[PDB]
Formats: sequence, structure tokens, C-alpha cells
Amino acid sequence: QASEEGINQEKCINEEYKIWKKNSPFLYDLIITRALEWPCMSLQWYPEQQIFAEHGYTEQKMFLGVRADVGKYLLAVASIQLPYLNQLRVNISNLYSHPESVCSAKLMPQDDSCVATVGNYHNDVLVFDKESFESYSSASESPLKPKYRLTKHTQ
Amino acid sequence: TAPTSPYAATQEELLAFTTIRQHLPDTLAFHKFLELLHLYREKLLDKTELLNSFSKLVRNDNLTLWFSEFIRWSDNPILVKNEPVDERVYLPETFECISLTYRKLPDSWKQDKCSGRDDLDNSVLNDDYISVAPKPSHVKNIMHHENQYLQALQLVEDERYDYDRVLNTTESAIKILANFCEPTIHEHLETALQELERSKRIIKNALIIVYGKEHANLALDTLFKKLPTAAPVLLKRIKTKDQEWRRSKREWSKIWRQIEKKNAQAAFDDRYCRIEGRDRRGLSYSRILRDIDDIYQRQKHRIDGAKLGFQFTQVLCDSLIFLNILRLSDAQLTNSSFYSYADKGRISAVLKALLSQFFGIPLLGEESKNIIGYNFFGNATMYVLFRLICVCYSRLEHIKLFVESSTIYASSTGGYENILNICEKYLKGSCSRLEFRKYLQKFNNETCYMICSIERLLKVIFYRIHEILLDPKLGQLLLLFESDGANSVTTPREQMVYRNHVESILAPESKIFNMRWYPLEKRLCIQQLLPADLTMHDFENPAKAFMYYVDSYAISHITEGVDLMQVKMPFLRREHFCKSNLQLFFSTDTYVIFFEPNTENVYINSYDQSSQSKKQNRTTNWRRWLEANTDIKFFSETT
Amino acid sequence: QVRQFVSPIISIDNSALEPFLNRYPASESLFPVTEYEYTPWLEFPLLYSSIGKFVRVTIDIKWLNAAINPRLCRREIWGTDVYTDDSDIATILAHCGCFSLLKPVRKIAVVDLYILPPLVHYKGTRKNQIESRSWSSRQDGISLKIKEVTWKPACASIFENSIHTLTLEERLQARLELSRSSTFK
Amino acid sequence: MKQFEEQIERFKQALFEDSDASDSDSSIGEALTNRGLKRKKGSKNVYY
Amino acid sequence: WDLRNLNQRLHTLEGHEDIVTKISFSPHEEPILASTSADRRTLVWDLSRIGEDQPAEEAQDGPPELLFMHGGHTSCTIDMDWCPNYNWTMATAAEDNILQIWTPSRSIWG
Repeated sequence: QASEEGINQEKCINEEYKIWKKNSPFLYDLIITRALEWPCMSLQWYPEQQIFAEHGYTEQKMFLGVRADVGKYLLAVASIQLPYLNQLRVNISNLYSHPESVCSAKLMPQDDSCVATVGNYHNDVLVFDKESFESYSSASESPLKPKYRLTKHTQ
Repeated sequence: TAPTSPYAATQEELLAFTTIRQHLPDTLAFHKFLELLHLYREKLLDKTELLNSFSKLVRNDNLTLWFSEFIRWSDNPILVKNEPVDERVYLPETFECISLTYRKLPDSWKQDKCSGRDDLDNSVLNDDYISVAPKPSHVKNIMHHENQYLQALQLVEDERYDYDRVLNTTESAIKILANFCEPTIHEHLETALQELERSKRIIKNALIIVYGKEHANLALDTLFKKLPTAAPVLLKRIKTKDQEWRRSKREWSKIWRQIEKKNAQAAFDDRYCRIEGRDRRGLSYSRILRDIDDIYQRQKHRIDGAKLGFQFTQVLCDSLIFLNILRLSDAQLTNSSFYSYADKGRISAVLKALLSQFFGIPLLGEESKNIIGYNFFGNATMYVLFRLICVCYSRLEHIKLFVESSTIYASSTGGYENILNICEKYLKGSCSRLEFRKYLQKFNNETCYMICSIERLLKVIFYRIHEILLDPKLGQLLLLFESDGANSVTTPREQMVYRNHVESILAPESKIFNMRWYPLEKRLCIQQLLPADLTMHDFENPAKAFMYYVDSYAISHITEGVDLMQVKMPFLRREHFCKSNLQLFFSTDTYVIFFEPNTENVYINSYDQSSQSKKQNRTTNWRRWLEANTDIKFFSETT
Repeated sequence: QVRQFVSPIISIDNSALEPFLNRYPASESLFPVTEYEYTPWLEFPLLYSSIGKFVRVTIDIKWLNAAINPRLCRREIWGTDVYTDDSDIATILAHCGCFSLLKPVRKIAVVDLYILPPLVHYKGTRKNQIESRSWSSRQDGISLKIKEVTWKPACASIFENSIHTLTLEERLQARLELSRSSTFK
Repeated sequence: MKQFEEQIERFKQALFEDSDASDSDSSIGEALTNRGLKRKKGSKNVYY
Repeated sequence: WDLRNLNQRLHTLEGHEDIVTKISFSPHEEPILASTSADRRTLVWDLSRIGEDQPAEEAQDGPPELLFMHGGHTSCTIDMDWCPNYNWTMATAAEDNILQIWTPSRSIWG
């Protein structure tokens, strides 16, 4: 009996889908849909930018924290192609496993290398820096360790 | 010369309106003006709003005033009062019943007296029981009066009655007034003035007829005073009117006689008339459509537990009856007068084709056909055509069965066939209708009364078919039919793309009608499909259902089987390099879409003081709208 | 500089009906006699014996849609502020100004209507873009007037909200499971 | 301009239209009441 | 909310018919505000349209200070962020493992 409601609901979710998909070329000037591996808990745009004028685009950067699974909690960096006005893919890379969960991962405004990460699973704030990302090696069995551990809270 | 219709457009108003359109600088402005008028007609456009838009399109004051004068506009406080009706008009049905219709009276109603009752009548008459008739509530099969040759006679009789009452009134008034006109009238006036009070009504009615209900009182008074010189002018007028009306009645009685002859003969048949009237009132285009629509609407919402499915079902057994119908059709077609020489061939061909192709009438590895029901998709015209054909078939077949099973006219070799040959004769013009009907009367049967309706049914059918032959969208449609008469056993996707073709060939507004043929049972089923409806209602297992759905989601313009009453549109109703890498993943038990990872979809379209000033207007209007150490800190931070 | 015209005012004097509206006292007119579930095929009975009491109708959300309801377009409403008992209750709501036809509604309605003796004249006036018709002959039913309209705080429970009660990560883990088997592409 | 004249006449007829009228093509048969079936071409002549 | 008048809600924007979760301003123009909610939509409001007039049919989509509405997702959108290097562009991550980079047409705001 509850199936009926759930399946109807899922179906109109699908409905909204291609009814947005169908009239997209009359609504947007750009659409890039990416089916990443994992659920991305957060995103933050990167203020540094590459401009490939002769090639004809720009790449921006993105910082994601995703879960692969329960307990598999990871971070990644993406490069994003935007087209050029003045005269096309989403690339995942830089994937480092996190010690515990990420609910919010904020990078310092005037220095990208640092990221304060916290999650719904721990009361400790873990702040990462240059060396922590660059001393990590994807071949290693252990995750990173942040620049500092900040703990005052109990939740 | 040419006749003026009621409330016909006058010349002044047509002149003024064409000058209005001329002042309107564009034909687009004229079209907008027609739109204003039409939207006011369709109860979406108010009066004052019509005036306002008219002025904001005409930009001229005198024409606005002329419109407000033509629109008959008046701004006053509309007063609405609600007055209940008197207690005695409904109170009876609260009285303590005694029988079905007789209800005991309450003491407050046995409290008024009749003053001429003696001691007898206070013991015979009934005092405390009323007769409260019963009240229908929601009658839903209304009978009509079908005899239309009886009502013409009744109209003749009413018209001559109305002439008579008038002529008689003017006669009597002429008599009295002419009595009041003489030389010696001034002498003995108080006697004539007494024969006028005793006859005031006849003269009042004569005045009402000759002048009107406004001048009647005037003339009556003015003659009560100035009698011996008012009487002659009235007499002259009334005699002139009388003469002309008598002259008119003569010349129209010239015609009443012919009416009475013809219809008096042909009006002693309340058998033929009920049948024919109910028939003709049944097979009206809009009535057919409304019937099927009502049934469909009752299904969609499950009002009485009725679930969706088919709305019309009927079995067509014989295969020769169709050839009989074709025979009758061609017989009548050679004797019509609407269509030119080639349309006869066209319509005969179209009927033959749609009969043979669809109905499959000749003009462990083979059952797959009889298991696949053949599908036809069309619009209202096709549905009406097929309803007519099924009705004609049903009536012919009932005729044949009744001729055969009934053991009186079956004893002849071809009684049914005799009927067929007689109808053949008649439809070509070789026999008239009187012999036809009197010969029909031999059967004494309403079931055999039903044979005459074939001419009407065929006329409607020919009309539909012809309007299809001029329907330029017909071709593909029937051609599409031809196409789907070649498959062996269809997989859904073919039928769905067929249906999408059909639904596309029509305008965006239309319905679809689905007609399905089961040659195993030889059954015709009809249904009505709107955008988001299921074409195949029966699935024997959830896996089959999921398969058909996914196929539909793939191809079908709008997913079949989804509750449109629940969709909520997700947007407000207001050198390029593109690469698509997306696979729609489905579950088979929850229908959730997933995506296979590493999917890229990109859409690219290659094609300031305004923004800052809008920002500033925001700041300004919003600030205009607007008008503890915390305030200390803030005011340290303010400017 | 455009001329601006003002459509007139509309005044309603339901003062003669006062002995009926107040026939029964308050505190003893709490329960409607009978209750109906609106559908475009609803027909009240004759209710002569209970004049001065009220009934309770219940309208679903789909019925208040000018596209689903077929009766909404025929304009079957006679009267102003007191209507014949043939009138379509949806049109009564939309004409007495309890919702708008252009914006779609999202709640269940519970309407409570009065029962009133017939009237001598039913006046038809245009409001909210709904032009109720007029009846000058004698009516044979009774009349209805809106006593009060109450909307349902919860009409239906969209399942994405019932699952919205669950925690993000928890419900997200069951998401991954469904993504595994899926039995098809 | 014949079509325009027909349009003007149609608009005049719409203005001319009475406050209360019968729109449905089907008329009221015998039917002995008007409840339910008003707007039925002659239902002003019928009552209890 | 405005800090010199905190006794009073500055204004209230309507249009989501269940829980709204998260919001963000545009780092290029201030009058543009983005909001994400549980009904699978993200709404963009141009606040320069307080108090404006709107036609009858224009009132269907919501108050006139509503600008745009994006619903290409299929579940609760997790979060958003504006790309600060390009105008009118935003990236949204949702619960169904989907990322969306999108910017509306010029025509609505140009």
C-alpha cells in the first residue's frame, strides 16, 4: 500500500527530470551534468583560474568532500571548463582519504592550502595545510593528518 | 429585398466601428480589438475593463465616450436583496404523515373560517388532511413530444383562434361606438353615458388592441369626457384596423388549409414518430462525444468503484452483413445529389477500404494474429463514424435474426432477402415512401420499424466520410493504418511511436480515440485517450509492466501511466562543442533513476550601468520602505 | 492622462432572512445534520425539514482545479451570497472569494453551509471573474449560504517529506544499496 | 467586409443577450420540475 | 535583516512549499539571492522588485521579486556555490550523486 505512494512519487521525480531536460535549450546558456562516483557533502569554488585563450576556455577549480561508503570518507579536487567570451569536461583528481566524516570543509580565503574540516561524526575540528595534502601518497595505506586538531566542543 | 435579421448591425454603428479600426493604426491593433470584444463575449473580460483597454488602445476621448454610450455603461451601486418566500409555499412537507400523500394539519392551519357554511357542510366536508403531491428530485431520463405533424396542426389552430378573439372584440366595440354617433346625441346624453359605463371593458380592450397599453387609459378617460366628438375618430380608426385585419385573415387562411391537408393525413402515426424522433435525437455528433466523455470521466476518478479500461464493447459476428451494408450504401450513393461524379467513387472506395482492412472481411504457429489486437488511432470524426457503423450493423443483424427465428415470415425463402431487395429498390428512386411505409406496416413490428432508419444512418455516414476526404490530415492517418496492417505481432515500441505520430499530426489540443479489433473473438472495443493515458491496460506480471513503462519513458512523448494530477512543472512559465555521456539506470522494483558514474552532459549557447542602477533603485525603494552596547558597536561601524 | 473608470460597488441586504439564520441558538448548532463528500456528481436531497441548520461538505484538492473539474466551466451558479441548492459548491467557494481560479490550491477544504428557504428572486452578479446567473421564476429546492470555510493544515504527506524526517546520511546509505542491485539498466 | 458585418452583428447580439437565458441545445421535456435541470431551454416554465 | 533596524523583519520571500535548507548571495551583484529547499528546487530572487506591479497572469509563478527557478535535480539538493570567476553561474551538488553547473540565459536578466 505504501509502495503505490513511493513509486508514484519516484515517477514524478523522473517526470520533473525530463520536463526540465526537454526545455533546457530555451532556459540556460550553459549546462554541465556530472555523475560523480560518490555523494558530495560539500563544494567550494576556488578563486585561482587558468585562461587558455588560444585553446579558448578557462578552467576553475573545485574542492569536494565525498563519501565512498560508510567510514570511507574522502576529499577531491576538480577542474572545470568554462567557455570563452573574449576573442569541455569536469575532471576529478587529487583524491585523499579523510580520517573521519566531513559535513563542512571550509578553505581559508587568502590561502587555499588550508581546509578546516568537521563532520557529523566527530567533535574535533581538523585543519589541513600544504604538507598534509602533499605529504600524503595515494599508495599509502593511511589517510592524511591535518595541520592541527582543534577540540573544545563535546558534540 | 434583403431581410434584416433581429438585432442586426445598423449602418451607423458599422460606419463608426470601421472608422474606429481605421484610427487604429495597424491591422494588429484591429486584431487586438477583436480580441477584446471576443474575450468580453467569453465571460473573461469585464465591462469597465473592456472600456479601459479600449481607451488605452484608441487614445481618443470622443470615441471612448461613444463606446461608453454604445456599451450602455452605468455605474451605480448594484443592490441585492434576499427575500424569503411565504411559509405556505413549502411548509406542507413538514407535517406528520398519515398515508403516502395525505398529511395531518397543524392546529394553526385549522384556524380560518369559511363564512357561508351551514350545519350540513360542517359535517360532510374534510377539514384536517391535505394532499401533498410527491416531488421528483433528479430526473435523468426526460421524455419529449415527438409528433411534429400534430404540433403544426395545433399551431394552425392557435393562430386562427388569436385572429378570432381580436376580430370579435373590435366588432363589438364598433357596434357600441357607432351607436354613439348620430345627430341627436347631444340631446339624450345621460342615457348614452350610462351604456358606456356598462360596456367599459369591451372598449378598453378595443383600445388596448388598436393603440397599446399606454394610451388605453388616456383614450378611455378622454372619451368619458369629450364623448360626442371623440366617438367618431375612434370609430374611424377601429373600422380601418378591422378592415385590414379581415383582409389579412382571408389570405392566410388560403395557406392554413394546405397545412391542414398534408399534416392531417400524415399525423395519425404515433408509432413512427417516437422511434424516428428518439433516433435522430440520439445520433447527434456532440451528443455522442458527450456520452463517451461522461463515461471516461466517471472511470478516471473511480466514482462508484469503476476502474479504467474500455468504454465501448461490441461483437460483430457475421461477415456478409458488411456486404449488405456496402450494397445499401452504394445504392443510396448513386441516388444522392450533394456530391459530384467523382466523390461517389471516392466515398465508395473509402468505405470498402475501411471495411475490409479494419474488419478483415474479404473484399501452433499462427494464433499470434488472433492474440494481437489490431489498433486504430483517430479523432472525433473517426469515433463517430465507427459508432454509426456499429449501430447500422446491430440493427440489420437484429432484423435478420427476427425474420429467421420468428416462425411466420421465416417460412418464405428470403423474407430477410425480400426486405433487402425492397430497400435496394427504394434507395435508387425506383419506389416512393408511401408504398415503403405501408409495406413495412405488414410486419406490425417496431423491431421491423427499425428498417427505415437506414437512409438516415447512411446519410450521416457519407457526410462524415466526405469531411474526412477533405481533411488533409486524413491521408497519413489511414495510410498509417495501412502501415500497421502488415506486422505479425507488435512489440510495444512500434505501437507507441505510432500513437506519438498520430498525436503529433493533430494540433496540440486534441484527444485520441483508440479502436481495437480482436479477430479471435471478433470484438470491437473503443476507448478515449488523453495525453498521459495507458494504451494497454492489462499486464500479467509487474516485470512486464516495468518493461513497457521503461519503453514508454524512452520513446513516448509523455510517460504513460503517470498521475498528471501530481506533476508540478519545475520552471516558471515564461562553433559549439556538445558531448553526451549519460545512461539512465533504473531499479525494477522502485523505479529510481541512478546514473552510471563518469557521465558528462554539456549544453553551450554562444551569444553594467543597468545592473548598478537597479541595485540603487533597490536600495532606495527599500530604505524608503524601512522608515545597548550592540547599537554602540554597530554605530561605530556605520557611516 | 488615460481615463480611469471605476466598476461599481455591490451591496447585499440579507436582513429579511434574520429570523432563520438565528432560529436555533448558538451552542446548539454545532453539529451539521449530514455530511457529503463533494464530487461533480453530488446531488443534495430535499431538506425542507431542517431549515435553519447547516451541513458540512468536504472538497478535495483536485476538485478546485479549473482543468480537472469539468463542472467549473459550465458556470452552474444562480444567485449572489445566497444560492439555489443546484449550484456547484466549488463555484460557490470560488465566487464567494475563498480561493482564486488562476492560482492552484494546495489544501483540503471543509465548507459549512446554511439551509435557507427559497427566495423570490436570485440576482446574478460578477465577482472574482465568476458571473453567477439569475433565476427569476420559482425555485423548487432550498437555498444555501456559506457559514464558514476551514482549510486542512495537512492535506497529504508527500513521501519525499516523510523520508525528509529521516537523517541525511542514514537515508543516504539506503540510497547506495538500491543503487547496487537495481536488476536493470 | 461581409465577415466584419457578421462580427459586428454577433457582438450586437451578445450585448442584446438577456440577463437569464437557456444555452444547452437539449430542451426540457415534460420533466415536471426545474431542480437540477435549469439552463435547459424552457425550464423557466416549469416548477412544482 | 538590517542591523540598524533589528526589531523588524526586513522582508519575507515566499515560494517554497516545504523546508528550505540553505541560502547564499551573489558575489557579483548583491540584489541576487539564491535559496535551496527540500522540494528539489533552487530559487533565485532579484530583490530590486519589491513593491512592483505585476499583471494577473504574472502572479502565478509567485511574487514579482522572484527571478528564476531551477529544478533539474531529482532529490534533495545538498548544497550550492557561485563560481566567483563567471557571472550568473552556480554549481549544485545533490543527494543522487549529481553535480550541476548552470547559468540562465541572458534574456531573463540581460
